[PDB]
Amino acid sequence: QVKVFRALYTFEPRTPDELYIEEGDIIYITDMSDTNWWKGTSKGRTGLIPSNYVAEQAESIDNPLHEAAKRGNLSWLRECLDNRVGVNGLDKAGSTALYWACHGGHKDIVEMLFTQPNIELNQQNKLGDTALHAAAWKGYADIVQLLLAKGARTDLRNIEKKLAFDMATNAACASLLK
Repeated sequence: QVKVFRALYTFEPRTPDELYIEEGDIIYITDMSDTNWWKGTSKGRTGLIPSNYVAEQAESIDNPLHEAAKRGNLSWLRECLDNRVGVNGLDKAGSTALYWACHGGHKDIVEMLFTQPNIELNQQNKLGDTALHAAAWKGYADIVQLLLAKGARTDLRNIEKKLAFDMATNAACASLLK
């Protein structure tokens, strides 16, 4: 199970065996059992990283796919997927990355997520909202359209007893859902 970090400060390597990590770079580590050196991947390169650097000069990222999706960062989303972050992972509120992509109107992300094996469309979060609820609320009819074509259910109600249809903020979304 991959563990994901953001560099807080630049790491400049002392051996060719070490990665040159810059501030803000994302680090993927799978094996953290060894004492002093861990194997990680950053910027498409794999190498050894001092465990001390990761502890002192990086911050862990609990939901990297969700963050990428939420801010519409397609390059980072693809990187997450490449490093085996699960497409259907749930954050603490029971939301998927797809939910956040739709909440932000990030069609680029939705399309990329739809390339993934067995994408779950119908996850209801803590509040009972699906990605389709968020898309309807967001008001981009073309993203509603994409979700519908991919198989999104329209018969699921949130804690407020609302269907995705009930969330629609414009007639374009309303028409697609009616």
